[PDB]
Amino acid sequence: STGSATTTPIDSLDDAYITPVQIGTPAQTLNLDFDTGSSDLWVFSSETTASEVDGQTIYTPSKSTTAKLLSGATWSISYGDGSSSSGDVYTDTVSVGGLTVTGQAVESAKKVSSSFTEDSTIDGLLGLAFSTLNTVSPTQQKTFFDNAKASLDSPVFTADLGYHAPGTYNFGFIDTTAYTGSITYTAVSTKQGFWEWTSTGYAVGSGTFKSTSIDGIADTGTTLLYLPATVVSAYWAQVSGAKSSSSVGGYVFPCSATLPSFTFGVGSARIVIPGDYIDFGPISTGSSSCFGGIQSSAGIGINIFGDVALKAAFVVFNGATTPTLGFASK
Ligand SMILES: COc1ccnc(NN)n1
Repeated sequence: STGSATTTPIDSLDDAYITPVQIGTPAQTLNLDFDTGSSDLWVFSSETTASEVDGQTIYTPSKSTTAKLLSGATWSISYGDGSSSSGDVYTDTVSVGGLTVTGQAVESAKKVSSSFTEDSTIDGLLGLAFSTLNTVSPTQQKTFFDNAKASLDSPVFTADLGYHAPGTYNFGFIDTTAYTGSITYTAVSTKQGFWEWTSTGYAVGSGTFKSTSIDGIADTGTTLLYLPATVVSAYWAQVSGAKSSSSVGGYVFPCSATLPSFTFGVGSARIVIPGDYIDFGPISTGSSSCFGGIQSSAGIGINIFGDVALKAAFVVFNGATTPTLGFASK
């Protein structure tokens, strides 16, 4: 089997992407944030505290003839941006782009933090990291991909995120028309539960490539590219007037600037992020200070190849017995 679904930016600056997901019988379609940095499929629901729902589409398990309470199971998750959610668990039929999994754990939110309530465009998350990170207790549950894997034509999924435009998540096949050149594959460590890999270096604009190992994660659920402070300083030094602002929370730059590209290495291959991809717009409406798309990871503990980086590539998440990542230009 295969599946293919379009993913659409939630807003004008690609803060996140939403993909329609069919849950239950008859189908209830929710728009979920596919997140290769986490491993829970959770949804706003008829159980979510009413004051914490503001415009989201909810899953109502009592209206699904295939829903079953997973007795005793609870979940609770916190994300790198400080947001969180928690609740109980049903199993139900879940379909993405024509690919169907029966008995998928659908984690129903009883509580969500304010940032979720305040974002009416995201109805939940669909985790695509390794199932070792799934938070369901006392019986850990498998991700949608883990459940689908054995049925897929090939045990892979691909992320093809658009810049200010829709893109595609495919399951079970590589679309050889979706990229240019060749796909360069690179080793993955699953020891932290992430799609963790080592970039071979970087360049700023037309500058020379610096060969240096940068361990980080391929994370579709993170908006920005978070890299070591040395790398980030080297980038923003090429933008007149750019500076790190503690009050704003990162590097800002004059909105009048033209940003240089940023290149990252994948083995001997190179992925070029155009400068425009690094612009996240005025820090507040009407400001002439703009919030940068490359930020320091120093306070995180891990480097994160988020959407800024991934949207410059066609990315293969190869879930074979020994997982690997592939990157191609497009
Ligand atoms: C994409 O993250 C952020 C954070 C803060 N400000 C902005 N854009 N003005 N983007």
